[PDB]
Amino acid sequence: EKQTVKGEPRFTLEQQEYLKAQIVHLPNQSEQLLQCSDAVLNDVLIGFNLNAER
Amino acid sequence: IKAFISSPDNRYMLSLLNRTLDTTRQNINDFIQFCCDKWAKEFNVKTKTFFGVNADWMRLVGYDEISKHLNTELGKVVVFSTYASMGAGKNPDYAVNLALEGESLISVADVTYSTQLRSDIDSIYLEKPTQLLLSDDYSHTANQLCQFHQILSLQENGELSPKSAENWCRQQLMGMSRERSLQQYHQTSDYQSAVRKYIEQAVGRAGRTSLKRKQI
DNA sequence: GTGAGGAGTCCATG
Repeated sequence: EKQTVKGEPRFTLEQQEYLKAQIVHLPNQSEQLLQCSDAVLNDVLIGFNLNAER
Repeated sequence: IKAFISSPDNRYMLSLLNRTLDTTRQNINDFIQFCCDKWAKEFNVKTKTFFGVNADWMRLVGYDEISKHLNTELGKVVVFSTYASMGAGKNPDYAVNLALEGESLISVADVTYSTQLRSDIDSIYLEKPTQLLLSDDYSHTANQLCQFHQILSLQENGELSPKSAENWCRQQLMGMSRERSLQQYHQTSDYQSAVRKYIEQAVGRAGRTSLKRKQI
């Protein structure tokens, strides 16, 4: 986010956004499920036709 | 503790130990508190002692209490903890208050430093560590595998003759206690290297600022 | 008595 060369910013905003979209983070299985919200799980369940199963 | 309290111009002391002094040892805690109160009365100082410094206490209350009490009211702080406790919590610093401090705040950096002013520990007590032989607490076979691996590694590197290694393995197979294992381990040259490494790691982790006192 | 002398943690599976 913050970096200067000769007192001048190095990257623009779009370049910063591209750079920040290349790093992932993998926690355990328990925390990943709790990070998801209701909408994401509902959309995934509807898309794959998993809502039928009781 | 008495030697530290005898020193006039000091504020901090963190005595590393190898046991946890909590309500399970409330008697010795009260004995230490009474001695500290008497020694403080002998001089003219006010000293506050912190007990039960553990990972659970750190995650429940927080380390910022010591910093808050350090830069708000004049006094001296003594903290008790173990080696393994200071393994997950880093940066044990605190904000400064030049009004309360004296004149022994000599800067160390040869160039100007930005941001706020912070200091670190100025007195540390070290103790000889205890059991340095690894063990497992998942099942009954894993611990035995670990012990056999350690014995075979020590034999392979060259710190144990075949006779000693074979006798140790035979004794461990037919039932043995921790004391015999540690006694067998203490007669090699890896123990000294392990103790030296632990002491070096402990002394290195203390000190991250440039506001050093006249005496440490 | 005879050796020595204890807290701390990551993740997967019904």
